[PDB]
Amino acid sequence: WDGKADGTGTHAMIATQGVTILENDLSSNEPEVIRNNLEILKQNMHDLQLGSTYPDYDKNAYDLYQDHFWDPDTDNNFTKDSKWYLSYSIPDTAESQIRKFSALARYEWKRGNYKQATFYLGEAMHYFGDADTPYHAANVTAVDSPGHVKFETFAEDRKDQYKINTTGSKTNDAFYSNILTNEDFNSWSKEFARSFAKTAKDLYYSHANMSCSWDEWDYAAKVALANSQKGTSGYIYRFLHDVSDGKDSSANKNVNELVAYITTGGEKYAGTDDYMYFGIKTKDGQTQEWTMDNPGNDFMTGSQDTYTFKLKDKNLKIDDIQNMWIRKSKYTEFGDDYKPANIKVIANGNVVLNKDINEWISGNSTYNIK
Ligand SMILES: [Zn+2]
Ligand SMILES: [Zn+2]
Ligand SMILES: [Zn+2]
Repeated sequence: WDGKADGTGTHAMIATQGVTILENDLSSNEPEVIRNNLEILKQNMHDLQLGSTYPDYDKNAYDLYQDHFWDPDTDNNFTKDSKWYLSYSIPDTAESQIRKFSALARYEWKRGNYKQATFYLGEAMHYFGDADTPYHAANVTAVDSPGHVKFETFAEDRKDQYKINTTGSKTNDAFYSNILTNEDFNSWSKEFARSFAKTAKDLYYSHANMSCSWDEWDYAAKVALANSQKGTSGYIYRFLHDVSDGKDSSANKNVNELVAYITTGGEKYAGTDDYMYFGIKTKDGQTQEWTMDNPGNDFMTGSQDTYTFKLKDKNLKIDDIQNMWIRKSKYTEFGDDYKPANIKVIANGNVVLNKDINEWISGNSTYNIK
């Protein structure tokens, strides 16, 4: 969907309607705590709005916005994971970004940083909105068809007519109560986003493409935007319960992958063009290392990049991972010095590590973070 850096546009409409919708739909018997947190969320509406549009303006490592797309039919066609996932980081999709920003929002909320947490939740909603945009779910880019920018411009100009203020259900109903059933956020999120994205993808094929009529476009925009609103409300509801209901999710959960959110310093030569690796060592002495590399330019000055690592061993628990590190490798005589500001590691929905660094890394060097 379209959005603007000042926090206005289709994306902000969706996020804003999301809190209005959740408020109308909240059942009268819902615990007081759920309403208190909703209220703090409303106080921070401006950040939710800024977050909901920001990813389209982030100077990142994605030259063609690949992470704003997601095909809901791939992420489980039951084709085995490529062997390269074991030595190289894997790129993000709109679905993986929802999990990433959600984990960052829950973490900041618990630490009491409401503005930053709300901003993060907004970015999570931005990616859900993308997962619910017909052209994004069908992977039809601006290069494949002029229908992409046209449909989005068309939806942007009529955004006010596409607003809704209820999902048609109250929190006591199935739509919302089914959101609390699965204790595991990541798996609930993936299938929740998937049903909405599959619906959006079908709308590309049935009503939104360049071979359809203006009335078909009207129906596609209406359903896709209403769906984007309903799903956003669903996420906010899940969020409020997660940050309110204090349950520790079990440290006995298998760790299939780790995600690192790395912030490079803003000093002049903080960025580097050398090879950068992320690695781990278990209690059992086994180690695994991956090259960090996204489609665009990684580790530039002041950037914030994400890297996903698939573990070779799928029966490990977070506690089995004894050490974690990043490592720089040069090809020239002295190489390119790197100064990371902060690194966060996420596992199964929780940020298990948050380390400020602000120290230079030189030559071929290994810097331990855990
Ligand atoms: Zn968008
Ligand atoms: Zn688009
Ligand atoms: Zn986007």
